[PDB]
Amino acid sequence: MKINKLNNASKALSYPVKKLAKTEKAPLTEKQQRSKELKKFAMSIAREVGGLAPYELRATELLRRDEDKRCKKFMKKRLGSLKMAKKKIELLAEEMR
Amino acid sequence: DIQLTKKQLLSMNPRKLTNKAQMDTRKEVIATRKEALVNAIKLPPALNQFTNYLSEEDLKEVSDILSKFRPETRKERKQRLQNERKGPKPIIVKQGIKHVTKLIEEKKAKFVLIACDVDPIEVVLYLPTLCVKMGIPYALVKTKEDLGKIIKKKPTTCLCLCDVSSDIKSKFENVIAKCNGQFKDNYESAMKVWGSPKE
Amino acid sequence: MRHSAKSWGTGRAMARVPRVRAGGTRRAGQGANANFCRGGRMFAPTNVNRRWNRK
Amino acid sequence: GYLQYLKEIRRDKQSSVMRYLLRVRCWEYRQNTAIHRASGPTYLDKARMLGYRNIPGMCIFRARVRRGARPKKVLKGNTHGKPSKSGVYQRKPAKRLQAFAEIRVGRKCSNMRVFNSYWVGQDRVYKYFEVIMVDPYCDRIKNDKKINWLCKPVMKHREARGLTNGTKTSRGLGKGIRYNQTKGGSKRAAWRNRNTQSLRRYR
RNA sequence: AGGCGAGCGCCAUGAUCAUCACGACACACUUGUUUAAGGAC
RNA sequence: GGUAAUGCACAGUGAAGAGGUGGCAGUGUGCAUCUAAGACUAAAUACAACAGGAGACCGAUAGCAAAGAAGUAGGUUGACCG
RNA sequence: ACCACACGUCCCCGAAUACAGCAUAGUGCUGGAGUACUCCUUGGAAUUAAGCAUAUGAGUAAAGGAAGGAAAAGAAACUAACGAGGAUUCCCGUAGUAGCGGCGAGUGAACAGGGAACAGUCCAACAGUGUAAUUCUCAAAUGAGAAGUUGUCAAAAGGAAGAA
Ligand SMILES: [K+]
Ligand SMILES: [K+]
Ligand SMILES: [K+]
Ligand SMILES: [K+]
Ligand SMILES: [K+]
Ligand SMILES: [K+]
Ligand SMILES: [K+]
Ligand SMILES: [K+]
Ligand SMILES: [K+]
Ligand SMILES: [K+]
Ligand SMILES: [K+]
Ligand SMILES: [K+]
Ligand SMILES: [K+]
Ligand SMILES: [K+]
Ligand SMILES: [K+]
Ligand SMILES: [K+]
Ligand SMILES: [K+]
Ligand SMILES: [K+]
Ligand SMILES: [K+]
Ligand SMILES: [Mg+2]
Ligand SMILES: [Mg+2]
Ligand SMILES: [Mg+2]
Ligand SMILES: [Mg+2]
Ligand SMILES: [Mg+2]
Ligand SMILES: [Mg+2]
Ligand SMILES: [Mg+2]
Ligand SMILES: [Mg+2]
Ligand SMILES: [Mg+2]
Ligand SMILES: [Mg+2]
Ligand SMILES: [Mg+2]
Ligand SMILES: [Mg+2]
Ligand SMILES: [Mg+2]
Repeated sequence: MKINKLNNASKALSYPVKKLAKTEKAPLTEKQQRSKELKKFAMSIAREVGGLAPYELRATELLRRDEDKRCKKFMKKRLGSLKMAKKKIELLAEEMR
Repeated sequence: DIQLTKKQLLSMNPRKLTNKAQMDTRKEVIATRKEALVNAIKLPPALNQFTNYLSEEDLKEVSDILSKFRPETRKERKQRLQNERKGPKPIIVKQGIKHVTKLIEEKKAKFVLIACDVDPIEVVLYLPTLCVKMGIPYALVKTKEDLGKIIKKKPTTCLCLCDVSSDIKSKFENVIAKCNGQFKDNYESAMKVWGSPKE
Repeated sequence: MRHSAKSWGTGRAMARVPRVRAGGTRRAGQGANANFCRGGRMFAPTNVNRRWNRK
Repeated sequence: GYLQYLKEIRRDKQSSVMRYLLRVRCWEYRQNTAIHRASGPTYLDKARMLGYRNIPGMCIFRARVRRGARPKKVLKGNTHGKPSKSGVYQRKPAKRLQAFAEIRVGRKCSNMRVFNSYWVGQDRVYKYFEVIMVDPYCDRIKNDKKINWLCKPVMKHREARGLTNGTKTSRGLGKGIRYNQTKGGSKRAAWRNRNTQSLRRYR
């Protein structure tokens, strides 16, 4: 059997290359900026025209009573992900302020 | 053959009309019963807006201004292109939802008309809120056909105007003041009242 | 193996070979599928999977 | 532009305006016959993502499907076999409910090709869909440069062979280790490649 | 924000969200009472 | 094969514009790699009817059921059988 | 005379239709046959476990739908942790392995490494506003009308080779 002869320490070694730095892409052109602005704008109009959904109302009500941990549990069960819940709570909080 | 009365049409069950011969009647039963349902239930504030429109008198006043900026026909267009370029840039009234929304967004548009009887409505639903945010005056008209007649062609959803000839300026300003009264000035109050069932 | 055949079983004073189901012809009641039968299948039929070449 | 505003509103399915419209439309769809022709698309943005234009030789049809799982077709629950295969209820179909709509529209509109389909509503009993159809024997279409491909003879009955957006999803196709069951083209193509004995000349 | 027994639990009533019967209308749904009858059952 | 879910469905519930994955459940945090929910695509691969060429194959109880007017003579109420 | 190549003629029943469903400005299209090979559904039991109920045979048989000379697939919400590679399909191989399993009987893949053949592109998001510039019909040598603003319209002839 030609397997499992080296230790983990010696398997971790590596050859000394010379690396190339990554080309950063930070510049964003004028036309790309206007494009992003118009999309964010459109998102405002929808919220203005049609308002909040039932679970969003129930959530925001709990935030007024400082029921932070109840709101957390509630949102987790509605959206599934604990990450989506943490994000949606932060967006709702900012809307109320 | 015989025209059925309103009472009859409201009585019939559409799901029991089944033969190929009966299809036109099935269509009429559905049309009349839908009307009764929509009158019975409350409208959200944004949909309730399109219940308020200009009188036939105001429509006349507005049309009697706007008609002087009619678009070119194909016959006219051909002649123009055989001749050379001459004179100043014309003023023309503009048409179609795609162009109008662009001109509102670019803050070029100066006054806008919108039609009410449009199906599905989601095409025009957002226009008043956008007009209020850009600060452009507007007015609502009953039918798509009312607009078609202004520009002497097929019905449309909306019309727009981006310029004013000095000749017309006095009348123009008065019209805008009438419109602001019925429409733009009233907006913030309107967005909070639900449409009542109709008596 | 083409034909419809079945055994008659014991009690008929005959050997229990499968026999051909038919009527109107001399072929009725004859002995069908086995290697010891006329028109039956050969023992261990020759087959393409045999190893033809050699290393 | 205009199509962006429509997208944002169509996504808010529990806004007051969308609850209103879903209720009134789902009422009307159920008063009509089970497959019927529409006047135009209900949602302009969605139809245009999927390839609709308002030219001669394209149409929208609308179809309804009954909801829930599909029971085993046996009398009195008697299955004539082993007990692990005796269940009748709680058996779920392999294809989406959408796939049934596409298959039935294609039978009725036999002179036309099924392009794509989308959701338009639901209630307690039915689910409702719009299907985009094209006519390959039409002069307008034969000379188009974007949908002229649908006239190739291989494009007959895409829906019956699991090739449309609604019918494709039950096949299990994809890229990576999570889809090893379909390496080769399909489940049956993988099966053949795994259950074959190879017998070389020199061996 | 009131009252009782050597701030405690117990007794008063005042604001905040669901919510179970009962009424009275008509719009879903039901029935050849059908230019009609029921009715959120 | 997919093991505290590999893929596919049905009912409830239901996102974000930024998200998905790194074969063992969870929470946090850097790092690497990609961009779903719209479409098209040649060549290299598979195998009947019908035609052509070959063979350490069979030689009229064999070889296809059938080397002649063979799916024929003939048979089943019938499906079918020969 | 006779033969070989093509054409003309081609009774009645049969999808069998003076019909059904459906599209266009209009002309029209589908239906039945075939289905070895390819794609999509539905879905057994004999048998093995020396009994048998989970499991096996097997996502196989049977029954339905559909297409072509092939069909399906296909240009990473992909692998990998190397000093990394780079669409799909096929062959050699990893491998009767990692694992699944009354952990019994039995089942069972992937990347690498060596090759055959090689090719990349479209729609939406996002079309001239000093004029729908776009498609179709009839006339005419320059007019009438239909579709369409709930959005139309984003360019080349051309050739000698190769094979039967
Ligand atoms: K047999
Ligand atoms: K939203
Ligand atoms: K049309
Ligand atoms: K199944
Ligand atoms: K194998
Ligand atoms: K009543
Ligand atoms: K009534
Ligand atoms: K009454
Ligand atoms: K793709
Ligand atoms: K014989
Ligand atoms: K015969
Ligand atoms: K067929
Ligand atoms: K056994
Ligand atoms: K035994
Ligand atoms: K079998
Ligand atoms: K293909
Ligand atoms: K394809
Ligand atoms: K690959
Ligand atoms: K290679
Ligand atoms: Mg080790
Ligand atoms: Mg290393
Ligand atoms: Mg023999
Ligand atoms: Mg899915
Ligand atoms: Mg896993
Ligand atoms: Mg001899
Ligand atoms: Mg013989
Ligand atoms: Mg007899
Ligand atoms: Mg037994
Ligand atoms: Mg099994
Ligand atoms: Mg298996
Ligand atoms: Mg079969
Ligand atoms: Mg584009």
